[PDB]
Amino acid sequence: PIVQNLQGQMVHQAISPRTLNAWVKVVEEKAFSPEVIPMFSALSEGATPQDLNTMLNTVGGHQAAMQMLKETINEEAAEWDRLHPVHAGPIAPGQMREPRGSDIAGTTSTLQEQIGWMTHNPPIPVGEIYKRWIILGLNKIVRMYSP
Amino acid sequence: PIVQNLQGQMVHQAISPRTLNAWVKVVEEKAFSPEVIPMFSALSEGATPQDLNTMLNTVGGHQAAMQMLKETINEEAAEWDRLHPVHAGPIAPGQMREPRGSDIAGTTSTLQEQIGWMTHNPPIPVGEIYKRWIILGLNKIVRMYSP
Amino acid sequence: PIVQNLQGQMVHQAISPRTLNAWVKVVEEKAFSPEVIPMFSALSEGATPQDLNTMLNTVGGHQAAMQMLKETINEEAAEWDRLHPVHAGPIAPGQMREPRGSDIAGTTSTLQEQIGWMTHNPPIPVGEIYKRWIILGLNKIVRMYSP
Amino acid sequence: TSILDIRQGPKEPFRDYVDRFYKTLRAEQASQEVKNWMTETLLVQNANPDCKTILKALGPGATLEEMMTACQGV
Amino acid sequence: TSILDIRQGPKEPFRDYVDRFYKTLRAEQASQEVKNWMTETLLVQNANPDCKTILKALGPGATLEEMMTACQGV
Amino acid sequence: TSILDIRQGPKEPFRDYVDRFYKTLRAEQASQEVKNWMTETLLVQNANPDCKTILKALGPGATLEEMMTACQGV
Repeated sequence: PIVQNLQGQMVHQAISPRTLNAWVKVVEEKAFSPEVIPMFSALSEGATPQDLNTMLNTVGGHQAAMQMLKETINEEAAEWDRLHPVHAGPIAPGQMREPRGSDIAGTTSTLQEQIGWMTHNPPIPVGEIYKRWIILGLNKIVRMYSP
Repeated sequence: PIVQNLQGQMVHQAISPRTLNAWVKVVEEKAFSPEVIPMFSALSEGATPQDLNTMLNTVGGHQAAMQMLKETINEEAAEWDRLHPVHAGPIAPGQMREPRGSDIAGTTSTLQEQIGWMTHNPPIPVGEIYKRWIILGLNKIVRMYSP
Repeated sequence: PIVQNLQGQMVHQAISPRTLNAWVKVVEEKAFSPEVIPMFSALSEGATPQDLNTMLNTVGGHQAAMQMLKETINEEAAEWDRLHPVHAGPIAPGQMREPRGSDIAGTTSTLQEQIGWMTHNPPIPVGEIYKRWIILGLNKIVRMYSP
Repeated sequence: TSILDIRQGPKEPFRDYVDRFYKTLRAEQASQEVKNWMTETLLVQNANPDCKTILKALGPGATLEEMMTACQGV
Repeated sequence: TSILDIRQGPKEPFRDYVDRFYKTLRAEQASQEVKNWMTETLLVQNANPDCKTILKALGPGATLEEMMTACQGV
Repeated sequence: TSILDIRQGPKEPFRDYVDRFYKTLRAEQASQEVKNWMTETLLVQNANPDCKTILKALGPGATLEEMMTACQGV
């Protein structure tokens, strides 16, 4: 995640193993139950896309759901690209590039790039955009997996 | 929560997973027992509204009680709005807006807004107002759930 | 509790959840056994009255004993008020008020007031006065609960 | 399981049923106004005859602590 | 369960009963004066005949360690 | 249980008895001088005849390792 250091700057720090394991354990115990979404939300505080793929990729089991989510993440990403067209002409030397759906999904962007966008002024909340897609896709799952 | 940093300022820091889990475990083990209220009170030290909705939303089970509480929180909030009318004329550029019942419940306010009110001079104790509503609603529950 | 900060001043910091839980667990496991008193004493190092009511109020079970203790705390408090009369005339602007039995029990005093008395020069050890009452009342219990 | 399929048993305490209701209501994502409509309507409708009878005597305007204490002996 | 419904069994140690009493008293929220009234009154009244007899011999002014040691063999 | 009620069984090792003694002595709060008096007195007095006999042969001035090794076969 990207956290504030004592000095008063935003720097990246790694997520903790008993945080990781707590994510694992939630999924083990409460599967598709709604409490998973606030839980997720708390444990995703200050998290990167990269950390969010890590969390999704580290799941075991419920592979039908994991595939449905993936496909929702790509749909929501396809929709990001649709709604926000690429911008006019070449990229400025003085500036950094606008993200695509795949940069938001973490796929085409690097960590330093993910830190550029979030730490820069104005900052862009690429975590929160992926977060809604995850929560939206979580609703899809919850609604389906209701019996 | 909003905690004091080493430098001598009040800054927000996230709540810990084994704190979260300790909240979960209390509820699992002691359900509606009175010891839950001091326990809550200790674990809510320096907590935001946002963190208090997180704690309430992360409950599983006892949904009749969770609904009774919600409805108590809204009643107490409706009462906040009644007792404290909105103030005269437009909001000053030099000042920040007075809270409503829903800002106290965390709903209409953002985190930075919740930090503005608490860290500013004079500070306003929107945690402690929600805390009484929670404790009051906890009494309602305890009294009902006595057999 | 009130602890010394790195800067070299005495500031309040909250007590830890696995400290809280360790207090709980001691009581669960060793009930009225004598080892509870040194144990208490260690975990009460630098503690406030407020923190001491928190610890007593968070007990579950052994309610006959908890009531006997309460009643000992009030007796010892009644005795504090008896032995130490209130002082002559009005309270000085330059000074802060002398405590009563109920300020020692934490009841009539606020935290900032509890920090005033302890941090001020000379300091007054209102923790240690309550601590003896707790230990004295612990002897009463231990002696009774011997079989 | 659908919200319409939530019903109170003939021997099931209302309390255990109300818990089931706001759990399933917790998995419904509808507008608040619709969820208010569901609350006043469906809860009583799928409640058992003995408690149903009881709840009819509370009239309208009733709140959950009063419903929950009203159907306790049933 | 209501505080009036708290009573001592015919074979139940007083001790186990006094624990039940201050647990239920712990869920009563009344003024201290009323709760003092409940203490001196209801506790003895719902105590069993054998201990009740014992407690009558302690007279008034009695404290909990002396009541608790007084009804120990009963 | 009172300190006077602490006694050694006819088949109980002294050792297990001495442990019981300083546990109960651990719940006595009396002056040290009185507790010294209890040590030299009550311990031997409630000790069983076979070990009691043994302890009488150690004479006075004896310390706990020597008492504890003295009554080991008993």
